[PDB]
Amino acid sequence: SFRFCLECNNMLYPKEDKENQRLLYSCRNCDYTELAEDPKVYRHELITNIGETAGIVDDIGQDPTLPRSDKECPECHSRDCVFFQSQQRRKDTNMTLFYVCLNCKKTFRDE
Amino acid sequence: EITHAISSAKEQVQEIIYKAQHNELELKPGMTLRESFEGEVSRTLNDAR
Ligand SMILES: [Zn+2]
Ligand SMILES: [Zn+2]
Repeated sequence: SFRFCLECNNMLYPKEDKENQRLLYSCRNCDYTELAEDPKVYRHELITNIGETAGIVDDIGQDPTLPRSDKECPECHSRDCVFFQSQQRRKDTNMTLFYVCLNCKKTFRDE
Repeated sequence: EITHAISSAKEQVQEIIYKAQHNELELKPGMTLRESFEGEVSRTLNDAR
């Protein structure tokens, strides 16, 4: 997660303080240079799961098309929950489900 | 007899569906989990008919 400039409001890019060997972050517009917290500089993923539980809203109980199941709510023992499968849309994704209770709005699963 | 056979095949398809949803289906070579699920269901229903 890359930050932005406290002065110029642009984005900070990595750099090296060769006289201290500490990863700074250099503004390509201004001369401001702040200390950073995380020495990680890059990431790449192929086995991702972002979009697993993100497909839920507060008023998802108001959707009248979601099928309703009799699974017990682990939270409040509620015998009425709407359910749906993984909102990730890849080809190899599971068919495992997600379960949303209409009482506490806590999401749960059957595992 | 015909309606019993059709009901038995519907139960078989529902069992395949349960197995796929609880992650218990056996994949096939050169074939995805979803393509395996669809192939097994199509096999069951063709044999039902
Ligand atoms: Zn800057
Ligand atoms: Zn609940």
